[PDB]
Amino acid sequence: EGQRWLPLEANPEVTNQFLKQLGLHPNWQFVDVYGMDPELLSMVPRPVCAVLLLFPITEKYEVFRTEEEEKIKSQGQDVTSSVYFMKQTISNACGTIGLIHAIANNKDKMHFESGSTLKKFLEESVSMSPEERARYLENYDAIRVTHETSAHEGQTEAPSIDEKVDLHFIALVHVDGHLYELDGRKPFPINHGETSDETLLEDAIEVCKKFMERDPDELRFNAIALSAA
Amino acid sequence: MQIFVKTLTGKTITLEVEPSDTIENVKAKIQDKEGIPPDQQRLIFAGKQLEDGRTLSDYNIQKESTLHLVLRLRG
Ligand SMILES: *NC[C@H](*)CC(=O)OC
Ligand SMILES: [Mg+2]
Ligand SMILES: [Mg+2]
Ligand SMILES: [Mg+2]
Repeated sequence: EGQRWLPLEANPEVTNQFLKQLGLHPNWQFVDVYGMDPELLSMVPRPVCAVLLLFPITEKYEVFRTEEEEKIKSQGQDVTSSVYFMKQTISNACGTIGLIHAIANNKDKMHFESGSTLKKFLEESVSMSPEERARYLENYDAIRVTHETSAHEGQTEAPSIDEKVDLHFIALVHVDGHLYELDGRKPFPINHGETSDETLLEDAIEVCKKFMERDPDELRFNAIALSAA
Repeated sequence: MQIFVKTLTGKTITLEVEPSDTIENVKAKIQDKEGIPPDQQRLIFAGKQLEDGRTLSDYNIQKESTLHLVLRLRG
């Protein structure tokens, strides 16, 4: 529908408030990830059911994304039917899409308020295709409004809606024994190998490391973990 | 004295500071070295979030301590 939204801040306070407003109870809460070594990862509460990674969508990154897409289309990969994937068709909605991917793929572990708007979105879109889900989001006012409100929160001031954004959010989740990167800009989830309920954080961080070493001149990365509380 | 600030990517930024320096001052020093605006910075010491108004001494941050820097970026 051509709409443009504002980019969300990679901040647990912002994301946790967004989830609260969408009707999710707080026994799952995002937390910051301070580093990638065992000592810093040990500070992250367990279990962890999703990791949202903010990274730079630079020219170097796009070259890799293009290669990755062709490789997967030409060589194939496995993607279980259980995975909930939705496309991105709204500019700057990546934060909302990342949050939807994180909750949708862990829905049975969540505690929702009776009239939770996120629960409603997920129940109504459960059997829709990734494309239909994107169209549905384009018409789902409740999430559009909450995203807008959340976009104004944070340590930083929200930018103009027309300003260039070169940072993106993706979700890393564990579904049926594999680690999936869910990026609405891509044509499909990306299977990154095996993982488990207990090692999701560590395995997701190894993928984050890959993103970083591909763009050695960039420091603009942020990872938040959806942890039990 | 020197303290080290580590980013998520693992980069170590070395700063020359004083116990009396406020967190705000430390962030400004990080901006001068890395170009990262203070607003986008969230500093951590031993698992504790640091607030702009307090000083390194307040948090008992001594010589050669390592702080962790989280970036409040918008995606
Ligand atoms: N941070 C906004 C979502 C990512 C994006 O802009 O995709 C181009
Ligand atoms: Mg609620
Ligand atoms: Mg605990
Ligand atoms: Mg369920």
